[PDB]
Amino acid sequence: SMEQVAMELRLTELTRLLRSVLDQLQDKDPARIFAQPVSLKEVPDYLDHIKHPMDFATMRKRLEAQGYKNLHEFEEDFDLIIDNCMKYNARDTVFYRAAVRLRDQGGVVLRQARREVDSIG
Repeated sequence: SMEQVAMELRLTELTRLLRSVLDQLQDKDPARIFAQPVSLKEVPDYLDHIKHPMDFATMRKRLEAQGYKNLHEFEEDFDLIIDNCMKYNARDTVFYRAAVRLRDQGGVVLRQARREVDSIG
């Protein structure tokens, strides 16, 4: 149908905007601490601690398959990155501190993303 096409064009455009959001959030991680999945070879107990691992490469795969239907779903995944780290790692670690800074800096990007998603529809 023509309606299915219109819906698909909207999804494509959301995917465009979320790709720009993702790039901006990932720039707030210049140490690349959140770039890839935590290695189960190097942290063999990780899944005993963290039930839903997440990272920027995994988000990118979902994004490029157009697997985010709305901004809420994308934000859920970004929040998993932060929250998983702040639980597994102690306050006095470079990892925890990186997550706090990513959360704080990302907030600004996400605030305007929500306005743009609503505004453009």
